[PDB]
Amino acid sequence: SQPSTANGGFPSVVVTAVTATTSISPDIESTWKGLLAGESGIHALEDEFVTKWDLAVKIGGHLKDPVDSHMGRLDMRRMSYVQRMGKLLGGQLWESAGSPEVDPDRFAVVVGTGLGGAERIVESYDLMNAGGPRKVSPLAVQMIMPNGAAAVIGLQLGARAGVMTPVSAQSSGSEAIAHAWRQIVMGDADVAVCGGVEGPIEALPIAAFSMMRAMSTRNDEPERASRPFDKDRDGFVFGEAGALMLIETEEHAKARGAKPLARLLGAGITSDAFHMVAPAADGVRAGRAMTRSLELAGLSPADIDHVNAHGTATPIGDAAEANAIRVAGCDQAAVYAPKSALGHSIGAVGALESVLTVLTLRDGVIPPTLNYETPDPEIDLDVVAGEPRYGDYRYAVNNSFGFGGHNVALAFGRY
Amino acid sequence: QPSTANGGFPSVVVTAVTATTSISPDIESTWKGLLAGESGIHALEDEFVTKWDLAVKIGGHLKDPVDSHMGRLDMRRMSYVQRMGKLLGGQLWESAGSPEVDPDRFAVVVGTGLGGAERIVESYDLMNAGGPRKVSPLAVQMIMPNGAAAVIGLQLGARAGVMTPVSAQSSGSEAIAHAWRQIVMGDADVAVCGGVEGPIEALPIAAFSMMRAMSTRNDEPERASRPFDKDRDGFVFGEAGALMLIETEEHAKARGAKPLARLLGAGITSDAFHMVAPAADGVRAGRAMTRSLELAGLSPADIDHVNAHGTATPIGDAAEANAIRVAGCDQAAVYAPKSALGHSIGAVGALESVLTVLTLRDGVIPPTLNYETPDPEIDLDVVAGEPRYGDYRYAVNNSFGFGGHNVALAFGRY
Ligand SMILES: CCCCCCCCCCCCCCCC(=O)O[C@H](COC(=O)CCCCCCCC[C@H](C)CCCCCCCC)COP(=O)(O)O
Ligand SMILES: CCCCCCCCCCCCCCCC(=O)O[C@H](COC(=O)CCCCCCCC[C@H](C)CCCCCCCC)COP(=O)(O)O
Ligand SMILES: C=C/C(C)=C/[C@@]1(C)SC(=O)C(CCC)=C1O
Ligand SMILES: C=C/C(C)=C/[C@@]1(C)SC(=O)C(CCC)=C1O
Ligand SMILES: [K+]
Ligand SMILES: [K+]
Repeated sequence: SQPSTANGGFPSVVVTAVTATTSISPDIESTWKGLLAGESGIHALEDEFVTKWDLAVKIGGHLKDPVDSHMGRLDMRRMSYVQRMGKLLGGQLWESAGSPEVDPDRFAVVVGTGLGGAERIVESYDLMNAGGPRKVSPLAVQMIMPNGAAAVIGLQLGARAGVMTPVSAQSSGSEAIAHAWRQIVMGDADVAVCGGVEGPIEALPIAAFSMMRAMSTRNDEPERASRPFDKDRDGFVFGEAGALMLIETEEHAKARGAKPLARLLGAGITSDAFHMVAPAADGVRAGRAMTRSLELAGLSPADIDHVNAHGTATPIGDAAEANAIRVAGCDQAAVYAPKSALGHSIGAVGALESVLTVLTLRDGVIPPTLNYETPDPEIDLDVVAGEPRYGDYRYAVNNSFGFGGHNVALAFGRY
Repeated sequence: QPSTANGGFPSVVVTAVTATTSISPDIESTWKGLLAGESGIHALEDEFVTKWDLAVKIGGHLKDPVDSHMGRLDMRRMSYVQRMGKLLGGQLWESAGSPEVDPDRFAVVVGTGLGGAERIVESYDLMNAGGPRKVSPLAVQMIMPNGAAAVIGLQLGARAGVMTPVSAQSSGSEAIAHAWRQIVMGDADVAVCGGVEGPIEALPIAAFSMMRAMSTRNDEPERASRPFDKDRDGFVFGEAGALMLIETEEHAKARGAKPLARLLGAGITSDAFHMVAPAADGVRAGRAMTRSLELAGLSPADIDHVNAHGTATPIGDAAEANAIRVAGCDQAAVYAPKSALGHSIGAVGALESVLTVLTLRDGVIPPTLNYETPDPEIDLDVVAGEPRYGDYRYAVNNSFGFGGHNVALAFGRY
């Protein structure tokens, strides 16, 4: 008999605080109310760079409340953007958790990102080409390295039981929460800050993904552009975000008087070995990530009330994920695709969506998937649409997938 | 509580290794060269050195450049770390006898410091010159830092997870740690793991040397890298990449693979001290070593050998000596391979894990080069002068990284 959360072979792990910054709001509770009210964070892009380059994509969700409005003079000169976002969210989360005094030697941080401080690579490159090697900042390395945001949070909050950065492109944010769960259940930590951060919409990221022919170009109706699972979808839309949650053993939470929002029960990680940038059509390995999360949780597929889909609104992505949900035996779950409203934040998105999964369990409600108007027969899923779907949801799986063939599924439960 | 010794974790063995280094593309020749006291560190002849008059004019390029093995298409459609990952993954698999494994039980975990960053700057220049439609359609998949691990997973058919842990100079060891976790948690029976890294270039040298941590002993390049020596003056770049194949002992026995060593346990901690200096007290670094022992089921008295991260910076080696004391491992024989091979950043912990395996397999530790004046603050048994033979049974490989990351791996003789 394998250990599971249900059989007590793993310790119970609970989510005790959440924080996120999104295109709708810097306040996760206001993001959540806005989603439930059918709001979209997607807008016409007004940036100069759009007109400068005449970009084919002219839509996206910038953060409602820009990170750098909270940054001091020295932060702007000593950290890359994902580090600044990490420091902002790290401090917000800790305050939301009641600023607890925890044992630093039992406290881990696991934060994913898609790339790291890449703007400082191009900065350094230009500085050196113009003025030679002594023009490169002595801080360049530490601003650039992709583990930089996780390290800044570890330093800020004092985590001494490991600081890790898993990178798996668009599944990085969920993968980080999986590895944090593992670190606790293996006995390496009792409490962990985890999730994901990502850079803002800029011209070069738009250019590179646009050349994969991946992106929606419904520029005339920005809030209608992102249409996961809909027959008429035409690709993904960027929406900025960063998100963190605090997880800890149930015993640890109870000893300090924390009130859990949900339980994090198990995590599955698999890979397709199919193609570098398309998911396997059959959804079999993706489905097996979901199944592995259920095995570690001790659940059956019939237990799962809700799936928070990766749902990017590409034609081949959504079709693969529908197959994966069928493989896992989860296709009678109520499905939400939050990128319909919040867009795609790449290395942060799995973390944001994990936070939304937690709030669905806490509050008994799934927001409507925006723009879901014409069901697609290849996609026979129960996609929540039109108005929120209320229920006493007991268990839910959050899915995230990434270029490279990475599949991550996280199983959460109502507390 | 489970340990390897108590049977609570399955037994995991190392069954193949590959590496490319500044001494040789052939790990067995690297090893022979190390034992004979060879250095891979040379004067750098690159035009970029004189173009920028770099303060640092030494390092070790790969003896056999990755791209001498690469087709025209790969040169345009993979980043350098992807090309290195493809070359090494193919070599490792052939060395392992090209086994037919269950893909759904096979994982890949490969760390790197940065990823396909030359494609970032190239995409930036191409767009600045010609607009957004000049950026390659393959740019994202070449740039993404999971790119090398993903290339190897697709090449070899791994469907039980492809992971890229990033922890700067400890990434290559951290990859092997997480591969070990993936197998003992039951998610895989076999894994390819290790680390790749880019080559020495002008901008990397400028960025590290502006931190003031690099040796500039340009007069005597083979003498420059002096871990634990009293006169050390900073680290030296030495290119590498390394992968190993690990699998359950049951899996290896079933296919007739002869183990090279056992991978017994892994410890990961962090300092929360400074972004680019290790904690002077060595406490959390020593606890990484202690955790690898706890998971192995070993005590510090059992350890014969420590393969030190040993970068040759003044404050780095002092902190590590403290760490080895905190862990109770300071009676062990110490080797600092960066003395001969220099520092390969994201790859280096993987390379040094392969060297730890070979020490255990062959009963010998190479001499730490350039170790001439003991430093009283260090007070370690640094193997030097000639290789040291012995019946080594248990060894710890240490790796640390910017951000305060500490990774220790506990290996045993098979
Ligand atoms: C939801 C969006 C997600 C996008 C994800 C992309 C991930 C990349 C990380 C984003 C980059 C951070 C930028 C933050 C600072 C900032 O904004 O810099 C502006 C001006 O522009 C720049 O410096 C642009 C510099 C670009 C840096 C290189 C980016 C390369 C992108 C690749 C070519 C394509 C994407 C690779 C993704 C790989 C991983 C995921 C699969 C300062 O403005 P000012 O204050 O000077 O007026
Ligand atoms: C042991 C060394 C370790 C170094 C580690 C540094 C990280 C390496 C990053 C990958 C480097 C890949 C380079 C391969 C391409 C190549 O070689 O192309 C040259 C031409 O130059 C270039 O393109 C240089 C391109 C610059 C790339 C950006 C590098 C940014 C470096 C950062 C500012 C500093 C390092 C940050 C490290 C953070 C992570 C670890 C803490 C031949 O051109 P040709 O023969 O075709 O004419
Ligand atoms: C191996 C490839 C995969 C999983 C591709 C996916 C489904 S992941 C992702 O977020 C998107 C939209 C583009 C950012 C894909 O096209
Ligand atoms: C937190 C900082 C740490 C651990 C710094 C170390 C000791 S790790 C490393 O390889 C080097 C040499 C620079 C490549 C350090 O200076
Ligand atoms: K999701
Ligand atoms: K080492």
